[PDB]
Amino acid sequence: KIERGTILTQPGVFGVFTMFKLRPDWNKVPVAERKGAAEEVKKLIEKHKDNVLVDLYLTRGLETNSDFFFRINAYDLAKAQTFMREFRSTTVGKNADVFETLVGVTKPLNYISKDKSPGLNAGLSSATYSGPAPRYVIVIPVKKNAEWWNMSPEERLKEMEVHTTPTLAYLVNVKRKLYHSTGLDDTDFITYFETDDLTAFNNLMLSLAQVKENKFHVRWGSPTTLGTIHSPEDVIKALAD
Amino acid sequence: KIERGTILTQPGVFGVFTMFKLRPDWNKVPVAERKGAAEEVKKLIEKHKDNVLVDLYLTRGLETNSDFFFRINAYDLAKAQTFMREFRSTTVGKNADVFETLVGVTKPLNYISKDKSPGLNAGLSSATYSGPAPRYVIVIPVKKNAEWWNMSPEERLKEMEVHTTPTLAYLVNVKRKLYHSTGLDDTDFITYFETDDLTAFNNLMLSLAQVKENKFHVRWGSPTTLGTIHSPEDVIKALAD
Amino acid sequence: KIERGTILTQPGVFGVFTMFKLRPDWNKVPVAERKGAAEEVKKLIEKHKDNVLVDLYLTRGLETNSDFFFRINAYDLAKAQTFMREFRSTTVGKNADVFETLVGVTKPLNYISKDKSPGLNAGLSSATYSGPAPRYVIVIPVKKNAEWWNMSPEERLKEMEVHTTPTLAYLVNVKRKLYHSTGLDDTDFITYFETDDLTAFNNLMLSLAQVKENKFHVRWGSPTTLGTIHSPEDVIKALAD
Amino acid sequence: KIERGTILTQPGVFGVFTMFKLRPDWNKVPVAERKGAAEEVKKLIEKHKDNVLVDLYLTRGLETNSDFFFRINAYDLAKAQTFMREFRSTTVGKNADVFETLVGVTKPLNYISKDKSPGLNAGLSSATYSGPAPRYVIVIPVKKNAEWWNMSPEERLKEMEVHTTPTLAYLVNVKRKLYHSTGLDDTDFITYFETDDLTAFNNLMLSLAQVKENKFHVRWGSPTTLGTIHSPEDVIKALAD
Amino acid sequence: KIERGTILTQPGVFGVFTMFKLRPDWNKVPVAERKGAAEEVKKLIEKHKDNVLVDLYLTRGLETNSDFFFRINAYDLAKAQTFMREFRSTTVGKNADVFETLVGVTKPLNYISKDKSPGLNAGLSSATYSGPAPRYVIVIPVKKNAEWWNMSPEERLKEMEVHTTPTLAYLVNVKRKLYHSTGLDDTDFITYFETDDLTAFNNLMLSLAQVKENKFHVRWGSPTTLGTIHSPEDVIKALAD
Ligand code: HEM
Ligand code: HEM
Ligand code: HEM
Ligand code: HEM
Ligand code: HEM
Ligand SMILES: O=N[O-]
Ligand SMILES: O=N[O-]
Ligand SMILES: O=N[O-]
Ligand SMILES: O=N[O-]
Ligand SMILES: O=N[O-]
Ligand SMILES: [Ca+2]
Ligand SMILES: [Ca+2]
Ligand SMILES: [Ca+2]
Ligand SMILES: [Ca+2]
Ligand SMILES: [Ca+2]
Repeated sequence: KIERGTILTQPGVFGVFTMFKLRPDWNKVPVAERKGAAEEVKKLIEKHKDNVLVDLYLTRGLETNSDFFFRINAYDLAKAQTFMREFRSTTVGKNADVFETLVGVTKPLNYISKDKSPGLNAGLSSATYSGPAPRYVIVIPVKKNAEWWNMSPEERLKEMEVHTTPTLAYLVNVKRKLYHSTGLDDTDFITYFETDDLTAFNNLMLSLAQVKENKFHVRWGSPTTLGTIHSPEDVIKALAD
Repeated sequence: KIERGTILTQPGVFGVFTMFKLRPDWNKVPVAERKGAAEEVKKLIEKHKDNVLVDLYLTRGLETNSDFFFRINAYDLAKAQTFMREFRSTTVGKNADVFETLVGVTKPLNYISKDKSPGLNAGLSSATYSGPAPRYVIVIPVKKNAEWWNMSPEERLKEMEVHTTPTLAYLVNVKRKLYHSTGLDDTDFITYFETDDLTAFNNLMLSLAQVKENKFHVRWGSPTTLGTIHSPEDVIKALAD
Repeated sequence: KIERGTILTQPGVFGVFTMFKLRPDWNKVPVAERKGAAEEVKKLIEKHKDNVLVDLYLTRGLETNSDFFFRINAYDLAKAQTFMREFRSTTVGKNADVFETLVGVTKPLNYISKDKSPGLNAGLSSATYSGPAPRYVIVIPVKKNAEWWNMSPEERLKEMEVHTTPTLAYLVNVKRKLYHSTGLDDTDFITYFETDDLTAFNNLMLSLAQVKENKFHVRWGSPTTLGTIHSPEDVIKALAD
Repeated sequence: KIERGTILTQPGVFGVFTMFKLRPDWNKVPVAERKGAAEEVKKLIEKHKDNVLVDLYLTRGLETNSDFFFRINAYDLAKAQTFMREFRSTTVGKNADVFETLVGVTKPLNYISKDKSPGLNAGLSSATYSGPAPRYVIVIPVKKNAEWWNMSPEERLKEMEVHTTPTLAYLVNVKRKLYHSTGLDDTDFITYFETDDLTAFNNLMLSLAQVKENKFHVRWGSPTTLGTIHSPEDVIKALAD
Repeated sequence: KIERGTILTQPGVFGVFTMFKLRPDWNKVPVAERKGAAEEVKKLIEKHKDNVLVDLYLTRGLETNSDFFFRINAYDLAKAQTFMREFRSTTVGKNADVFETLVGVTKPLNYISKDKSPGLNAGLSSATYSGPAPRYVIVIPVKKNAEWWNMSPEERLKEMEVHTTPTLAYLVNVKRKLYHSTGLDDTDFITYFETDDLTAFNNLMLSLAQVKENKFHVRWGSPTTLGTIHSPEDVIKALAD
């Protein structure tokens, strides 16, 4: 069994973000098969109720290299693979090419833990998202250079302490999730955000762009994917027409 | 209501620039459907009269990677997405792939404000385009490095006063708009220009090329998109034949 | 005569990794010919029983630029070429495009030999892979800068003693092979790994990212290819439906 | 009214270089339709007699990303666009994709003028190409870094005095033209050469690679395009069979 | 009249390497029109007996961006262009795309000449290949940065003497030819090697990776193309099934 509330909260959970782009011969799939496409994803998601957690986002109209993207969470990478492999046999699956994939895994806190930084940690755990259900999702893969990794844990802590300080306040505004990827894919992290206030999201990044940590990014985006939040079937219904 | 005068002047407005390139199988769409294309787009813009402001520009013949491109203003990002999504269902939308998308948001003045640089700010707001209606649009994404962002807001202000000084002069010549994107897309800024004097515009960029601020750019173009200003139906009427 | 146990163990063995991505018109091959494509690969591999050693891995659903990939080991690169060349004339072969090829050769120990680093040689050669038959494969090309190659062998040795130290604890966890490539292809090394514990593997790579040697990487990934271990016939069966 | 010798000599002239690549489906336009492609171009050039000056060069067999490319000179970038747009409606235009476009504008001398550098300006102005009519063309876009641009006019002049010293000699061999692009496209300059001696031309670039100015180049080719000079109809005749 | 022993030995000789990749619809050419395509290439080469020297190498199975590549040598670049242009009119030619082209020209010795470096120059000319017919070809484009070219010829000579000292030994083992490209394409040099011993050749690159000269390379491969030597008619016969 796989419960949303738990799997998104736990360490050892594999995140698989996959960005698809619809090929032009999709508008030539017969309106009938295309309308029936949504139910098919919905049943596929149900059929794996117990193997993976599925999220699906709409980026068509906001992104060059994707029309929609999935966020799979799984206790087992192989199972996230099997879902995706089966998704690609779907009617929509057979009509979209993959433009991005990011594999990461969840871990315990490395810096702002109860032990190491109790002060900021109390802040982080007891802060609570306010106001409107988030209409937008942002996914940003982030990779830091060899210099970063070769600083001592004390120095890296200091800098993550600096990361946390202006950002804790945006927790009323923005939901966050951090996956780890070094060794597993071509990035060090995958970050995932949901927010209703894009102006606030901009200011949040500017905050972080402005601290020493930013000096070690060799990837911070590329792509920065920002699309819009819906139910799996709605995304597909919107792709259809 | 979305008044062109107001929406282009206020903060918190989203710009979505989208560069499209026609596929070769557009020449094989029946000269009939193709000529009906312009009206279809015109009608679409009318339907969305009240959700977004639409601009369309012709780059075919001047750009490797776009035949035409839209500028969308919205108070709601989701609404820009809806329009664009509906554009790509159109006859022309169906025969063009996306080659670039930039999402950005309008903000208040950060440096050359009434508070921070009163002298320059006055020259700025009391400067006024003179002469022939501009025929040319240039759009330029700009990203600055971590080192810039790690400068003190005092240091960056001084640099931006340096940016404003030799450029005020070109406000009779060149119209400008600034969008902010850090965290929203793969750029710090989206800059937008209308001019009738390209040689002037060349001198303008050289001016800015020669100051310290330039030292921090990691993207300043790529693509630099210069195309030609027309009414939306006219852009589509030119892609017809 | 080619025994798996010997050829994977010996110096002067050529490795050729080739990532394939299936074209969309494979979904349009008659489902009958697609199911028959597995036996075909299986018979070809029997055909070169004595020419090459063949492994094949499933990356569909986990990788943007491959659905599958081969590892060929041969005593003679020409025989590797024939094999690969004959595969591409196979039914699946005719429906996939090559997206990456790494050519490499197996060499004797340059650094952590018994002569040069006795103590760590002992460690490495004594503790053995325990733990479950590995489900995951990882393939990482690595290339170091000219600064590295210009350091004295005495300096590079010290650096590789520092690489070795943290890895010793993953000897029960992770299986490794190293091919050499400088001058034969666009990388210095091809690294190959098999594991069942991806979190462990992530930890390993973090340990490596954090030593001085990481300072010299100009390539360490791109792509980092991670996918799944199965019998060649099973991989092609997996691609069929 | 547009005389070749005038427009190639004057400031304020727009250059539009466009490198085209024929698609496979051109070898399947019937020979007959393909051979009538040459007159269609020839007739388009005569049609635009008074709007633009057209040059066409053969690159097939010599360049990966072009079979041919145009050089258009205009007093009006808008008129370059129109011509280009109309060429792309041509039989040949319908079977080729654009792969590079460079926009630029002619200016007066910045450095080696009569005022600033009288000695060298004399030497430049009073020198004239000798011997066999040039068979080869080379087009090379150049971009210098923020550091170049932040040097003083005095420092930059010294460096261009350095550029000009070893190159004057090659004016007996090589014809040149200098377009300016900063802010108009993704390059600072577009340089244009005609020669019959490629070994000379090679010695010319090495002369230039060897000086300080070459230290600030961030683009200096890419693509370096070398092809062969013919009348416009002769270029389309060649591409036909 | 073009003699292989002579043209490969003389200065002022144009080299034009071109890497081609067969398109998927080549498997749909009726086998036999395919096998008969070798005859066509053979005839084209004899038709150009007097114009160019032709070589053909098989890379299918070992390279991502080529199935085969040509080496053309000519006294007149134009004639190489005609040859190539006429090859692409060929049956195979109509089914392949070009993925790479390098143009360059033979020159007299710059560094290791009797006058400048008398001893090594003697060692060079009086060195003679033993061992089997080479099976392998490698083609490596090399570009050095502005810092190299800004070194005085004294300093560069020293460095080329350093390149040449550990490499002479490999002349019994490996065959080399050096072409010059600065200004003619997007590389400083094209290097061409024929060997039968690939472990040797790896060791040869590492020798050269480890000298100061390597510090100045900005391109040294990309692509490193290693393929398999045969007669022209044999390479096409091979591409056929
Ligand atoms: C505004 C809400 C945010 C908060 C409260 C926040 C807080 C944190 C905290 C507490 C950590 C340390 C976790 C640990 O070590 O266990 C962390 C790490 C990290 N954060 Fe954020 N962050 C926020 C926004 C962002 C944004 C906008 C980004 C940009 C993409 C980002 C990217 C990252 C990355 C890549 C790491 C891992 C750093 C490392 O590997 O050492 N965060 N963040
Ligand atoms: C010639 C007329 C121009 C004038 C009067 C002008 C003025 C200004 C001013 C006053 C600001 C600061 C606004 C603020 O922070 O609130 C600014 C910002 C900016 N300008 Fe311009 N500018 C001009 C042309 C250009 C050009 C040609 C470019 C090149 C694309 C450019 C790029 C930018 C960028 C990227 C910013 C944001 C800088 C930052 O993030 O701190 N401007 N400009
Ligand atoms: C975890 C188990 C590992 C062990 C026991 C191990 C051990 C070693 C040893 C002993 C050598 C020296 C061999 C020689 O000089 O002959 C070596 C070289 C090398 N290793 Fe690993 N390593 C491990 C994991 C990794 C990982 C995760 C990577 C990164 C992908 C890696 C990359 C490399 C590379 C690129 C070289 C060649 C270094 C050079 O050229 O000088 N190893 N390794
Ligand atoms: C031997 C023939 C050449 C001569 C006589 C020559 C001369 C000059 C002169 C006099 C200038 C300054 C013009 C001015 O500032 O008003 C100049 C500028 C320039 N040249 Fe050449 N040049 C030659 C060949 C080349 C070559 C092979 C290149 C390489 C592509 C090149 C690239 C450029 C560029 C990019 C500029 C503008 C520099 C700047 O913006 O400050 N030139 N050349
Ligand atoms: C082992 C056999 C080799 C020998 C005997 C050899 C010898 C030489 C000599 C004598 C020169 C200078 C010739 C002149 O200046 O006119 C030269 C230049 C050069 N070699 Fe080699 N070489 C060998 C292998 C290689 C290899 C493996 C490479 C790697 C790609 C290479 C790359 C180059 C390049 C790029 C140059 C031109 C340097 C420059 O432009 O100034 N050589 N070689
Ligand atoms: O720490 N936010 O991924
Ligand atoms: O700051 N001009 O967008
Ligand atoms: O470094 N083991 O590939
Ligand atoms: O400066 N030669 O274009
Ligand atoms: O110097 N070998 O090309
Ligand atoms: Ca984006
Ligand atoms: Ca290669
Ligand atoms: Ca990957
Ligand atoms: Ca442009
Ligand atoms: Ca070229």
